Parts: sequence; structure tokens; C-alpha cells
Amino acid sequence: TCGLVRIRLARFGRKNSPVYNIVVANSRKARDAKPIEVLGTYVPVPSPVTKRELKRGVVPIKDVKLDFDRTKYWIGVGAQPSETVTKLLRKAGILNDAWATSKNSRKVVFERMETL
Amino acid sequence: GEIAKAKLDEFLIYHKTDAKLKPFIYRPKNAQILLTKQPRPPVKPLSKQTLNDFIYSELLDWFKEWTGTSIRKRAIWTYISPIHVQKMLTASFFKIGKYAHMVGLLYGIEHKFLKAQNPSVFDIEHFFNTNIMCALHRNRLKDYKDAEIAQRKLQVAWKKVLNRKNNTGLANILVATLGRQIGFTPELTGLQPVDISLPDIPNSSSGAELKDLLSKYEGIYLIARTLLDIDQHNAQYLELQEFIRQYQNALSESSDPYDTHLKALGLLET
RNA sequence: UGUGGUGUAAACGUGAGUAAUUUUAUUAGGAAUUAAUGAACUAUAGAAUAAGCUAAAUACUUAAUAUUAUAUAAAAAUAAUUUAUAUAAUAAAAAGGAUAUAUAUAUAUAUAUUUAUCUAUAGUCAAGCCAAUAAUGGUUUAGGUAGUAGGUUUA
RNA sequence: CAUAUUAUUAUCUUAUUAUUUAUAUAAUAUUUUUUAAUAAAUAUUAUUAAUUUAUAUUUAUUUAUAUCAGAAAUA
Ligand SMILES: [Mg+2]
Ligand SMILES: [Mg+2]
Ligand SMILES: [Mg+2]
Ligand SMILES: [Mg+2]
Ligand SMILES: [Mg+2]
Ligand SMILES: [Mg+2]
Ligand SMILES: [Mg+2]
Repeated sequence: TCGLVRIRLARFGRKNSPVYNIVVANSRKARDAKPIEVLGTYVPVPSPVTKRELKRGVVPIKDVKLDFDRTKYWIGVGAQPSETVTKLLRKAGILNDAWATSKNSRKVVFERMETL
Repeated sequence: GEIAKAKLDEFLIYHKTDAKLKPFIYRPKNAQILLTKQPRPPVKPLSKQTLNDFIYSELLDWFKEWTGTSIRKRAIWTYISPIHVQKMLTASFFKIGKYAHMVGLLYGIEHKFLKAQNPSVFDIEHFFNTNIMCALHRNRLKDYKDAEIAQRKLQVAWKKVLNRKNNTGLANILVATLGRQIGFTPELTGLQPVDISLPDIPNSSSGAELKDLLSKYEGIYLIARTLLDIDQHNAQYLELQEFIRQYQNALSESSDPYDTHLKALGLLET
């Protein structure tokens, strides 16, 4: 990543139980220091799905909470997302494929869908 | 004879030394402020004729440690006159007997010479003329007489012509001699015919002036008498004869420059 | 194991000093109205020129080119600030590498695709200074203080 | 009476650094007047290099002030 202002993940939770804040942080401050802003949360463990529900065909859910309007503001003023945050924001529709990379570059089984 | 071997070396050391500590090393009054805080004597601009007779006794080495200097040191590079080029080609072919390595050197170091504002160091009257003069001997001696082999080398030697000046006019007669000796097709873009013009050689000249004409025209005379001897056809022109006869008449003393080189071939041939 | 660039003011650890001369906490506090400062990313623009020095260079030198103070008015958030204009000086830089080709005569050049360099504006992120209130015990420490308290200038 | 640490100075000594006077046939660059070895064309004329000269930038030399830290004394 580059720049003074960066959107990255700050680790919370216990050992073997990671959770994360999506935060706007100064590049120099420690990973778990109090940031400029806490944009959201990210739980890397998918929600368990029952075996019968796997027969049904549900996909396990990875939960992300996020303030979209403020995140777009921080992207706008020049804050630089990390790789994991870049992946998260690309799949939320905030960022487009221009932020993809060569390694990260396929048939769509579902389409990004916004509900109220 | 080693006056050159020491003086050119000191010149090269002086010019290769960084300008930060030239004043403290070479100036006399700064000696005290050097050793307390090796010293060499001053170095003054060096004569072109000083290196002329350095060839008369190594030369490949000297040329390599000489031309490896940085391009932007002008004194080192501009010092080499094309007269030196002719002199060292001649001496290399005849008596030092390492002509091939010298021509390879001069080709690469020509490619380097180009970007030092010294294109004139290669010209007709001091690089090309002697180059093919030695090429004629090269063909004659071992009977290298293939057509394409000689033709391609002629073309390459025409590439290494950084002055397009051809005023004396021996260049075209040399090309004709080469082409007829081998039998190839002398195609030379850029080259043009010129009617020959050589300075008159008076027999009432001052002794210093006599040897000055001698020193200037040693190479052109070698080429002239070579071009005469290699081909009886080249007895056609009397301006080819006037200069040669006047010169060899002025050479009644001591011996010909031509004789020594031609027997210097032999003393290496065995 | 040569010259260079970027990176180590952070993070980590520690609690010696520090009782307030610059420390901490708070405030929807200020001005000196904090600099032709960006540290390092955005968004736009414009540039990227010569020598010297080192073995060479995006290394170092030298040189080229690119807000404030005056004065005129305007107003009012007025006994000053702000605005616009005209000058003065601002007047201060740089850098090239990797690939393609296209010309011509390996040599240059002309384009481009890359990633770099410099400058300007704004935005982010940030810095410097000051005020108010609070911050342990002992007066068996009761007087203390001479830059001390204040004024006027200069640096 | 003895040992230790902290602070202060009309005292002494003082690394370093910053200012501060004054001095250098003191250096390195630019400016002159000259002396040297090269060049070229035909007596040279220009270049590179030393002498003297006067402006910058440094070093050496010192003058003065402040200063880590010691010493002495006092608490
Ligand atoms: Mg990067
Ligand atoms: Mg620190
Ligand atoms: Mg810590
Ligand atoms: Mg403590
Ligand atoms: Mg350069
Ligand atoms: Mg630079
Ligand atoms: Mg005070």
C-alpha cells in the first residue's frame, strides 16, 4: 500500500478467533492503534450452513458491516485501500475492476444484488 | 628512447588524477600542505612528435591504457594526431608485426573516438591510404586473393572513414590498385576521383626544412613507392614519378625509409 | 565487498526524570490573523534546458527557464479586515531507465507504451504557539523574586 | 567526628560547538599585470601551467562571550 491515509484491517478478537475493523488509518501508526475512522467490521469466518441446507444450495455468508457513504468519501480524498480491503470493496460494488490485479485478475453464478 | 615511455606515462597520470587534488600534488608550493596534511613534479603540455618515436621500440598495451581514459578529458584524446594513426599502422604491419590486433583495436576505439569530437583522426590521408597500402602487402605476401573476402574488408574499412576528405587523390589510385590486384568490384559510395597533387620537394631547402618535409611525407612516400612497385601499370603517371624521384634523390644520404621496412618484413618472416 | 536511491522522527520496550518553564485532561476557547514548508497520496495542469565533476549516473556542483510589499479604488462582518486591479521583486526546479516500432545516415533522431523526476492549485493526512480550569504531602519550608514584574526598541 | 549524592558561584581549569574581533608572500575558484613549456599556419599568435594582483568560499591563527564536565568553596 502507499500514502499516509490507508483503508486497512485492524485485528480484534481472541487468539484463533480473528475479527477485524475496516479502518482509515495513518500509515505509520500501529495496526491496532486507534485510527482516523472505523469504517466497518469484517468477520472472516463464514456463517455455518447445515448439511441439508447445503443440499438446498445456500452459500456460506461472510459478514461485513460498512459505512458506504463515508468509505466513498475516504476513497475520494485519496486514501489507499489494502489488498484485502480492495477485495472487500470490489465485491461490494464500491470499487470496480480497475482495482483488480494480475494475480487476482470466472463464470458468475450470482450477480451483485442490492436490497433494502 | 624511453623519454616517451616516461613522459607520456606521467602525462596520463596527471590527466587521470582528480581535479580536487591536482593542485596539492603537482604544484610546488602545495607540497608542504600535502604530505603533512606521493608528490610528483609539474606536467606541461606535451609534444605531438614525442609519441611519434615511442612506436620505434607494448604499443597495443600503451594504446589500451591510453584510450581507456574518460571521454571528457580533452587533452588526452585530442592529442592523438592522425599522423600517429598512420605511423602506428605502418610500424605495426612492418616491424612490430601484430597488425591484426592493431586494426581490431582501432576499429573499436574508432567507435569510441566518434563521441569525443575527434572524427578527423580517421581520414583519407592518414588512415585509409595506409590501411589499403598495408592491405596490398597483406594480399601479396600470403596470396590472400579471394574476391568476396577482400571486397567485404574493403567495405568495412570504408565504414571506418570518419573524414570524407580526399584532396591529395591517392585514394582512388589505391582503390584501383586493390581491385585490379584482387579482381573484385570496387564499389565505394562517397569516394570520388581526384587528380593527384603532391607538394614539390626542393633540393635547395634548409636542413631542418629538408627533414621536416621528410617527416611529413615519409608515409605518403611509402605509399607512393609501394604503389609503383606493386604494379608496373602505375608507372603511367609522371606526377606519381615526379614526387618519388625528387624524394629518392633527396634520400642520397643514409638509406631509404622503404628499404628498412621491407627488410623488417623479412626479419620477422623467418 | 564499487558509486546510487528509498527505508528506519515510526514501531517496540521502558517509567529514570517530570508536581507543571514546554507535563496530563477538558473546551463545541484563541492569535501572532502560524511560512510563496509536503512529509505522501488523490484530482487537474504545465514542464523536464546546458555545462563541470567522478568510471558513469535518477550521485553531487554551477548556470538557464517556470506569495508578500507598494499604490488605486471598492465595500463592510469596520475604526480594521477583506476584495479587485497595477507594478515591484516573487523566481524558486527537474531525470532519466525498460520495451516497441518509424525514419533516415552501429549513428543519431520521432513517435508512442511503461515506470520514474520537477513545478503550481485545491483536497486529505498532518505540524508550531497561546489562553481558561484541574492535577500528592510538608510552612517544624514564611517570606520569596532581580530577567525578577511591567514598558519600549533591535536581533 | 567520618562517608556519600544534589544544587549554587563576583572563584580556577575546560573538550566541543556557536558567535566575535583582528592576521595571513595560507589555500581553491573567478580578475588583472607578467613569466614558462606546447600548437599551428606563415616575427609569431593562441592554448595548458607557475608569478604578481583583488572579490568570493574555506582552512590555519588568534581576541572576546557562552557552554558538557572537573576542581575549590558554600549549602
Ligand atoms: Mg508501492
Ligand atoms: Mg520515537
Ligand atoms: Mg509503547
Ligand atoms: Mg516514571
Ligand atoms: Mg550528465
Ligand atoms: Mg538529484
Ligand atoms: Mg524567566
